[PDB]
Amino acid sequence: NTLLVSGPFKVNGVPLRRVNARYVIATSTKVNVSGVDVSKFNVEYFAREKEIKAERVADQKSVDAALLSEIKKTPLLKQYLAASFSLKNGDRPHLLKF
Amino acid sequence: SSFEKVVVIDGKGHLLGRLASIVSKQILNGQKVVVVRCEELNISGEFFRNKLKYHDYLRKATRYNKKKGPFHFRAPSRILYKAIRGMIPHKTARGKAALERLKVFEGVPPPYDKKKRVVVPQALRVLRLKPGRKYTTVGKLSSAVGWKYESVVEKLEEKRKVQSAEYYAKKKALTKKLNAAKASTAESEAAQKLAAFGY
Amino acid sequence: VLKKNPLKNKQVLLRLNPYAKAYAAEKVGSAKVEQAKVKPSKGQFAEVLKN
Amino acid sequence: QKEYTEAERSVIKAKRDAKASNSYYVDAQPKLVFVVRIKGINKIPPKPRKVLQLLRLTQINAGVFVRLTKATSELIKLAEPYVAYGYPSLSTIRQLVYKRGFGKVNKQRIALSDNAIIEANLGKFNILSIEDLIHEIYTVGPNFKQVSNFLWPFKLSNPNGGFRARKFQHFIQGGDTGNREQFINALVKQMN
Amino acid sequence: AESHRLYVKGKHISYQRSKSVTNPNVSLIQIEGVASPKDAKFYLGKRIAYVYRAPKEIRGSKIRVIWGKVTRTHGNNGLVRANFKKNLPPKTFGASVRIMLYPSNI
Amino acid sequence: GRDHTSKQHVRSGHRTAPKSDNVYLQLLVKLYSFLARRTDAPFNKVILKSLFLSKINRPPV
Amino acid sequence: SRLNEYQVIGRNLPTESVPEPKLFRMRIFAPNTVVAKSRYWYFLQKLHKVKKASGEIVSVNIISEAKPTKVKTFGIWLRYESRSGIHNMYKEYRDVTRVGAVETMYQDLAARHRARFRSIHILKVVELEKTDDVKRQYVKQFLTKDLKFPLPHRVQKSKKLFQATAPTTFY
RNA sequence: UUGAAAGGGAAGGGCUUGAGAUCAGACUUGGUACCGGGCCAGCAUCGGUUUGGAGCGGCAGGAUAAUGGCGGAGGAAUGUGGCACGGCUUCUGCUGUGUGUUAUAGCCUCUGACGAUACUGCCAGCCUAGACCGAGGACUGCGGUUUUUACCUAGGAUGUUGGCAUAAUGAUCUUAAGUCGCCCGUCUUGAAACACGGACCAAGGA
RNA sequence: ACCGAACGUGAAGUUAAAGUGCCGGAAUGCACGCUCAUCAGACACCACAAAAGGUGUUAGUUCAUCUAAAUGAACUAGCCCUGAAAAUGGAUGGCGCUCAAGCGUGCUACUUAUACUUCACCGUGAUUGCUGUUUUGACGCUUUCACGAGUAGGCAGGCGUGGAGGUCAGUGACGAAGCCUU
Ligand SMILES: CN[C@@H]1[C@@H](O)[C@@H](O[C@@H]2[C@@H](O)[C@H](O[C@H]3O[C@H]([C@@H](C)O)[C@@H](O)[C@H](O)[C@H]3N)[C@@H](N)C[C@H]2N)OC[C@]1(C)O
Repeated sequence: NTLLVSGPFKVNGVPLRRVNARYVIATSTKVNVSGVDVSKFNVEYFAREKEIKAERVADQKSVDAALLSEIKKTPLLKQYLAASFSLKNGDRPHLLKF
Repeated sequence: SSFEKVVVIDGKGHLLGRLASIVSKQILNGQKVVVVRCEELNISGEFFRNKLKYHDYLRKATRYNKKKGPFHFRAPSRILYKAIRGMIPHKTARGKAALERLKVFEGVPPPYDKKKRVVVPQALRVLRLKPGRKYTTVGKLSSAVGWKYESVVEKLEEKRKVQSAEYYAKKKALTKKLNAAKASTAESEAAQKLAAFGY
Repeated sequence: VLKKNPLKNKQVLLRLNPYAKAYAAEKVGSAKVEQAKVKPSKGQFAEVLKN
Repeated sequence: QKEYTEAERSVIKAKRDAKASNSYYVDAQPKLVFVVRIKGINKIPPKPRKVLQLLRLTQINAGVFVRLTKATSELIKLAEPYVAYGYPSLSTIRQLVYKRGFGKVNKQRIALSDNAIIEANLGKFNILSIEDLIHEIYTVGPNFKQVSNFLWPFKLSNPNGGFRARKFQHFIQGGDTGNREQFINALVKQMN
Repeated sequence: AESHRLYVKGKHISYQRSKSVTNPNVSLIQIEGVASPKDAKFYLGKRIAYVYRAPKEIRGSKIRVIWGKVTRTHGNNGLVRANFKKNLPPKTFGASVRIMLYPSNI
Repeated sequence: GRDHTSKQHVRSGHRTAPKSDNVYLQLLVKLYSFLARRTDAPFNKVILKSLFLSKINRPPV
Repeated sequence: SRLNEYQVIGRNLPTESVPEPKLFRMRIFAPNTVVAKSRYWYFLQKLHKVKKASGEIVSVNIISEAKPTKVKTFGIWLRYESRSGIHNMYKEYRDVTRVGAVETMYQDLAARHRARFRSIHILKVVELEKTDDVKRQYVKQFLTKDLKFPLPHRVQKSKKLFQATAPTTFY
């Protein structure tokens, strides 16, 4: 039931990991990931067994490659992904479009 | 309707009871309120009638010892305070805490002279009363029942208004300069892109 | 051990009323009615307007 | 289902034919009412109290089906300032029976959750299913007495949305009691 | 940046009550910027944290939390009813609470 | 609230067991309770209720 | 939205002596049909010596406005009961429907004469076709040439408790 | 006496939670590094109850809505253009009064064929947002899908994941806050009574 | 003692009467008017007011004089004013409120009782079944439904005390009984 996300790690510092759909805000911005190879990412990939296994680093590089390929097609999208989100004074989440 | 650190209200032209109920509910919910220019508050009805009402208030006093009786405060801010306290459960600890969130003043003393003052439309006299009705200014009523500092407040208010007009002239000059600067950098690429976004 | 509302539970509805399947499949709730366009009030009945 | 639709279309046709032939079609008077007690149990005079007991209306928001004749009309006349009643539609009867329908089996309130329960207690009167029971109520049939007495008094909730500002005066004067004649269905939708 | 907030500001207004009897199990919460029942329904089911400081450290921290959730709207002015694991103590009438953006349905 | 049509929580007013503490009378009651429960012969139910009766309700024959 | 206009038609129950009783119509301003038939029987019992038990309602029908978007002036004739007697009176109203003018009349007699709904009989509601049929000046002043007037002292209704700008009433 | 705590014209009490103190428990009488379990929680789906949405769609009725729009006939004035007379206009909404009937604006009444909308009701139509609850404990019943003595949402909650077990979790004591709470017993129609007995405690006491 | 509603111990929902400017949960909500009082008024029982006056204002009835530009007379009843004087200082509950937060009327939403609806648990009364499996509990076990206010009073089931018959081959100087104790 979880969601597979990536920063990309080179952009944000957040890697391939699972998140729960109830703890996420889905925006309007869309990136074409139709050419990203995410076939082999399953539950057992994030199975529990600090240092990161070399395979995980390699897959992070592999996915981030195509990700960064598509991201630069959208102007300012990369810098948008690099910046954190927060609620400013007067921001009403019930009135806001994401 | 945002939660503010302090809300500073210009009391000029507000009706006593309506402002009192709004401020009572504000302080009871944890909002700090300052009301300035209480001498400029309004009460509906002609001056003579409200003077009669205050004299009816004055008549009430503990018979066996006048020093225990109700204490009749004459200053305009204390008239507003009496109105507000009657709308608070002031004999509870929560009510005392709520009343500790309120400050009322004659005139506009520092540091509130250089802070933003707001109005309360639901309590404003010019918006609430029918145009032909008569009303009382609380400063005039206070003087008629024993408040001693009307002329002092008037003089200090004149001085403050001179200083504030000087402040505003400087602010207006800078604003005009900045507006000219913004208009000069118009028809720019960033400006056009912003205009496409509504800004 | 537990009463289940037939108006909410479809299985209980079909357990109590088998015809509910025919009613749904035949769209009885939104069935069209064939008839002709007529105005039978255009004569005397128009005394609804004034007497 | 066929005879309900045929009855509806024929009444529509007879009204439309009366307009053409310079006549007036008067609907058949209602044969059925649904009676809801909307008054509590305190301070009731003896005669309406007995009448309410005889209608099996012994709690607030209890509802029963009554076949209309002169005898029952005078009965309901006595209890008028303590009840709200009107003429139930087919869908109202179906919703009441489906959601809050209970049967009196050996002096016990039993949920009408299976057609076997209905058939073991009313089968001798040719009532074999919940739709037979609803039909027998709606079209006031030969065995209305047994079917309606087998039904436990319906135990409704208070209306979602409340009553009018004051209940205990007639519906005509802006209250909630007496005959409201098609608006009993809106009240039951609120309370069922 | 200068701001890091991911919650909506709120206040603990009152308990559910009649004129003379209060019900501590239900708290009435004022959500900042919410002024109608239409806008308040966005926050129904969202989690609420009351965060406070206590004299004695637990796991090295003096910060303690009482968790709740929004259950339904209250009235016509955008207040909501909330249900906390432990009833909010009445001294917090007027104190700030945190309305989370999750469980999210955006 | 309820507008009660009858008195609430009324015991039946019929004796459901012998007041006697005699063990052999209770053995007989056990036998005829089985018999009345498993046979639908009216005689056994009559005999069951009779075993419960007090002394003045069983005059000598 | 408070009221509708109905026609209610009724008669006596047919008997051997009178097999074809006369049909009587009334125009009733009521919230619903239950009240409409109740008013019909109330008036028939006051005028003729007929009770509800020996009669029957023949027809109940909505009478809709012919021109719901045409501005009209109505004359209304009334019988009402004060605290001290019974009086007749005639008033005038401007509206786009008969029901609107009747609702205004009910509000108006509530306001000026403390006359509740139960204390008023609507004798007649008439659309005044000519400017000479309009008698009262409080409606006649809205029928003059090139009528125009400002709306001074506009009070704007705010969505916030505190305003950061001075109040204004221009318009 | 010592220690802890509280305190603006009484104190005490109930309910609730916070804080401080105390007590308690499953890593079990755990099984052979793994298996498996206890507690608190997140999410998912189901069942029961229930509150919502600017909800979406189908159908029926009525004056087979009334209107409006279009076509046609008739009329009038708070009379448009035109024309005739004027006070202020180099007619620069200037302007008022007349006459009369669409003209360089329009309006009203009746009506002919279509087409909608409101209002009321039905749908065993669809989509969608929250809350509370999970009683029972092999099977047995009624139904459903039929692909089949199989499976199901159909005689009451399960799946999965994280954390913790030196702990969150619960209970009691003290205290603060919010809210409510007059002194018992008795005689009495009626007691908190400005009606009577009662300063306190032990033992005896019908 | 009135209105609502009658009460086992709880959860969720909805209400009754009464309310929604603040004290106080719920609208300074939508709407047509009336009223300005130098003792306004503000909600049943209920915490009073009369006869009688007003050219204050509002709406109505019936007559009359009018171009041979409107006006005059009598009258009806709404709110307001006068009639309306008591002793400690003080009560629309208080604050306070004037296109109201007053009076008459219509509407939309909303607030909350030990009441109503569904569910859990306790008790009472009834009710289903239970012997070749009844088997060492049949005064038991088990299925289902309804109900629960109470002085005087009746009855039932239990708790505690001194002493007596029987039993536990019961506890105890390695500490009985008593007493003190978050
Ligand atoms: C419509 N009926 C009215 C009834 O409402 C009431 O009227 C009072 C009137 O008496 C009051 O007036 C009276 O009473 C007040 C005071 C005692 O309140 C006195 O100051 C005043 O002098 C006196 N005339 C007036 N101020 C308000 C009306 N509604 O008194 C009876 C009545 C006159 O019949």
